[PDB]
Amino acid sequence: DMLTLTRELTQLLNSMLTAIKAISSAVKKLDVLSNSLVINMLQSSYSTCVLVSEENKDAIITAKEKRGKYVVCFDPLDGASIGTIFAIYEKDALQCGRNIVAAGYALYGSATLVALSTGQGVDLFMLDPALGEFVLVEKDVKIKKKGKIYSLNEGYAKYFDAATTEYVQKKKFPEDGSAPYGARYVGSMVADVHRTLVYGGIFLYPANQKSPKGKLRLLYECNPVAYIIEQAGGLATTGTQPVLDVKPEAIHQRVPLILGSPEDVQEYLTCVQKN
Amino acid sequence: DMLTLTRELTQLLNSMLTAIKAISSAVKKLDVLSNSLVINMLQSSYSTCVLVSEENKDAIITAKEKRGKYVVCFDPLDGASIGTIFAIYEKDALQCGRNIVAAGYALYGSATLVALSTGQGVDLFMLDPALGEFVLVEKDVKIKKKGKIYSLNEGYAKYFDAATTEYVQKKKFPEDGSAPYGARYVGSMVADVHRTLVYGGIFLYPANQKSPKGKLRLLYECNPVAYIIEQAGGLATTGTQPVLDVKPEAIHQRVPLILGSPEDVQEYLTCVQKN
Amino acid sequence: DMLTLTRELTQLLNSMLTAIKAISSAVKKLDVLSNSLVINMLQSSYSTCVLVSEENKDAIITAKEKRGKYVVCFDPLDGASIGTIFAIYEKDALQCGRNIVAAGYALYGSATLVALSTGQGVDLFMLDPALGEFVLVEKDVKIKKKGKIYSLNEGYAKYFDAATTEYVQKKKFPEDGSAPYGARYVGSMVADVHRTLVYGGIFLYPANQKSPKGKLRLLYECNPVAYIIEQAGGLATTGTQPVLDVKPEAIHQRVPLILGSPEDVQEYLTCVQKN
Amino acid sequence: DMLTLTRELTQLLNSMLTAIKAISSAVKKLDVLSNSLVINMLQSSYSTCVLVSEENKDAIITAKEKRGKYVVCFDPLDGASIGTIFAIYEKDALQCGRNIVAAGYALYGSATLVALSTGQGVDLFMLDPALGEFVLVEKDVKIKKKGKIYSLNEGYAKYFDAATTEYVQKKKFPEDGSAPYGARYVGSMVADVHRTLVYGGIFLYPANQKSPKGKLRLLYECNPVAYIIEQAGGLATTGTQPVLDVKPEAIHQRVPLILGSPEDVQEYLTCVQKN
Ligand SMILES: O=P(O)(O)OC[C@H]1O[C@](O)(COP(=O)(O)O)[C@@H](O)[C@@H]1O
Ligand SMILES: O=P(O)(O)OC[C@H]1O[C@](O)(COP(=O)(O)O)[C@@H](O)[C@@H]1O
Ligand SMILES: O=P(O)(O)OC[C@H]1O[C@](O)(COP(=O)(O)O)[C@@H](O)[C@@H]1O
Ligand SMILES: O=P(O)(O)OC[C@H]1O[C@](O)(COP(=O)(O)O)[C@@H](O)[C@@H]1O
Repeated sequence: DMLTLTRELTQLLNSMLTAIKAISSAVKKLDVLSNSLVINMLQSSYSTCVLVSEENKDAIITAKEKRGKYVVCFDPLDGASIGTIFAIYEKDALQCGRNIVAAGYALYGSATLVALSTGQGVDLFMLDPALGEFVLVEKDVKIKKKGKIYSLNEGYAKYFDAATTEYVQKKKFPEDGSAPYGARYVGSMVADVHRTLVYGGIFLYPANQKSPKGKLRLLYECNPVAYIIEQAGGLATTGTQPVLDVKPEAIHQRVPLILGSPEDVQEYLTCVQKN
Repeated sequence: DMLTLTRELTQLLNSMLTAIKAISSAVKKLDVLSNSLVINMLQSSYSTCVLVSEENKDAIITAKEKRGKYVVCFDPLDGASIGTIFAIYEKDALQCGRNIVAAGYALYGSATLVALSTGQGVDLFMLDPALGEFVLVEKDVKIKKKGKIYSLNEGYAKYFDAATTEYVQKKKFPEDGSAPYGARYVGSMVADVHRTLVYGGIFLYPANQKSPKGKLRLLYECNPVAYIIEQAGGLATTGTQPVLDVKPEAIHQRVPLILGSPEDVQEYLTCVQKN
Repeated sequence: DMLTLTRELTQLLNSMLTAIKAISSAVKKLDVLSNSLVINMLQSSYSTCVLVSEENKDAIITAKEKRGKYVVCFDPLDGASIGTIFAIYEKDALQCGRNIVAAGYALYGSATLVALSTGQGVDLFMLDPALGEFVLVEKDVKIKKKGKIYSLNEGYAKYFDAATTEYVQKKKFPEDGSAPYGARYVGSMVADVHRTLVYGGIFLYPANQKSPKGKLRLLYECNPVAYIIEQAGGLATTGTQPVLDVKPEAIHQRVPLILGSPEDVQEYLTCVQKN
Repeated sequence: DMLTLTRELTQLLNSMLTAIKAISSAVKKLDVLSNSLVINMLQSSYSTCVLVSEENKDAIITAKEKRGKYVVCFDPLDGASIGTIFAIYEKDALQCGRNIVAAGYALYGSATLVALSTGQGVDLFMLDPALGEFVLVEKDVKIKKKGKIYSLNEGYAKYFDAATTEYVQKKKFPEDGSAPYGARYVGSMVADVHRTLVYGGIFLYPANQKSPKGKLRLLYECNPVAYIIEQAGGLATTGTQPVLDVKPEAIHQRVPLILGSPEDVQEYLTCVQKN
């Protein structure tokens, strides 16, 4: 019942974590609050030059007094089961996801949880609010090759393209005498993606008739989780190419998102190719 | 930035709340732990004679030393977004839901939340862990007449009966030029029911081919939430009769559960009648 | 086991309280940290023009962008049993204590406690960290007419003046067949003063040979607690005049402090007069 | 900003710690509450046969169902700055302190702190309430050879024996041109002893005219802290022999307590010998 504790890009990550700490205890003026917490704590790290936020139309240039080498694209507050999303890399904020040096998300649940990766796999952390610090609870998290959960808003079935319609059909009526997958959809991305990571399976927000480029945002929603998910041995596709290979044409560009267990995503891609 | 605090069946409810407090900070040996916490704190209130638990095969008779007039059926730990469910009333534990004097649930999220009702509407509470007490955050909660969210596991589509198949079809393809409903399904009952209460709409765990009597348990899952939901102006049906009117034929009896906004549930019932 | 919560100078006090909240969870770079927390949260209230801090040589003038009518003298971190002290009123910071509109202290113990007064008695509050707000636990706190505790550093006995020597002698060897007083001295002012308020008795940091003007600071140590203590029905003297009547001749001026139950302080004054 | 955690007598200590956890968040029916928390958690460890409590007249024999090899003498709640004290070893509870296998105290401050020793020095712990576990913050704590603080209730000066009178005189008026010691006396033993450990110096509750055997209790006040203090390189005497060498003649026997920096206690003993 007794324990011991053991401990510029590093600088940046500690500040993002501190903002996540702050955001956590504060959990729509809340959107505003959490937004400025990130902006300001990020701008005190002396390691940023350009920030991209889901809450600001244009990129936020760090004054040279406090300027450093990294670029941070974030969604300060996404969605209980609310989240924060970020990736570290105005032209400097339009890099494809493959240039990501670091990224992660926090999920504000019964406990505040952080998935983090700097290119050598994914680590899961838990905010110890008493200590005011993040505790490692799992190293190098790896996703199942194949799961049994599919996760999308089926209320858009009327707007689905053929591939999505087909893939969902295969999940409910496997033509191979196997059990249908279970369905789960919280409707908060961080929460659905995090379940997908630890339990396995697939999460989709594809293009549909009413959102032809999907809903979720490339720079600070899709690219970050795609990075996390791939570092855990999964896949993240738009349906036509890996999310991390999209070349951003605007900082609030949307893309389709399909990610998860690699064999599930590969099954989806098969449905797309064969139309 | 300053506040003032203001304050036998009552006895029973404080003990259930205390167990919920304990359960909350402890959040599969966890199932065992939470179970005994309820049993023992309930048996110290000197107000129970018969307990029914999701974790115990048979009813748990209170010794006469500590015996009182009420009967408690509970699910100590259901399912982040885990919950606890209870209703207050061995033959003494097989009453139909209409004899309920009190019931509620807790949802262990970013905050621990309790929906409670003693027959005069529903009150929402928040556990103040610092104070170690529950704070009123909303009185007489009322559900929307009609919502725009439907919530069920569609991975069972292959096992759905005709009415369910039909109703889900109507939600995606409204034949009235209205928008399709949105879908949400966390897969934890307390979490799905609680969303249904505050946002409106409908939650279904109907009978299907593989679970012909549904999955959820009458005494300490379905009856409790049916009570909460009706006290908030909603409906809770098995498809053929109000949940609270089922006459229990066994303490772990299952029933179908459809509940929520009354006009949504009434639409469902229409689909059942007309088959 | 259930509760309800009920709710420009007001603005200023909420910000001081917020800084006390922040200081509380952060509890010598700590001195620096707590200092800036007060300064900055006070300067965001748009209600200050001049701040005086124990940590800054000179007064801190609020820019006109954020300027308001009140002056705040504070000790951000005094001294477990650490505290924060403040009074609300550069010439504008050299007012005698009688111009005080509001003052108080926080004591960071097992719980964070605030004694507060705006001229109509003293109220005691407890920081509810979960709620992030201060809860009233006692209104109009009144001190005993006479106590049985005396509190000073007797390790300075060799430096005491005659009156102090005499008074301490009378406490140990009452010449009236009454019990000697008990002694208590934590060595943190907020902690010793707070005990004096709730239990009664007397607290002394008189002049001595090595500190001829006493040790404690008039503007943000002595004046504040003198205000609190008098609003609770006590006295606060330098030995020659009420603390709140001293005319400040410098912002870090020291004065002797004797305060507490009025009959105890009056006994002390008798010892001074008769030398 | 990220951390990793690393982990029958052992059994007993974890349960004592758990009770300290419980006691901590509950911080005179409080005396009663904390008492039963210790008794019951100690009796669930299956490692005790005889308990001695400050709150129970007679020793508390563990039923054989749950009987083990160790004996625990404790003060569940002593005295903010409240504490809990215990030593591990009815005849089985009257052993001299030298048979102690383990002992410690908790101090319930701004943080809950535990000093612990099992014969190989003293370790300091901090309760991490979030983790619900105790974190090591300092290993093998060692006390100063000599301090500059003396700590006793001088309101008993009229009842002091000659040695105490003399020693206190030497502290205020050093006959060697050295500074007088500072005085500190919180009046809660755990708090005064803990300050003595980390800052150095001496703490006294000697015999006086009105308490000829001192006030503090041998089995669960004096023996425990004497053990802690000696394991940190200090001394603990009654004035005539080491506390840990007293042979208990009753389970609520009192003894004088003088402890702290060894050279300070040795100075005191000199004053006793030479009368
Ligand atoms: O209700 P829908 O259409 O299923 O969309 C839910 C999605 O929208 C989101 O709330 C994101 O919206 P934003 O892009 O505005 O931040 C995600 O968290 C979630 O996956
Ligand atoms: O995965 P499914 O089949 O959708 O079922 C999920 C349901 O099962 C539950 O976990 C209840 O299961 P239990 O009856 O064993 O407690 C509910 O919380 C939830 O609504
Ligand atoms: O050790 P001493 O001389 O008794 O002084 C203790 C006093 O000094 C203080 O720590 C204040 O010191 P500062 O004036 O530097 O803030 C008080 O809290 C306390 O009453
Ligand atoms: O007021 P006094 O006479 O100085 O005594 C204070 C002492 O009494 C105590 O409160 C202990 O009393 P108990 O023996 O009844 O537990 C100690 O914590 C403290 O050191």
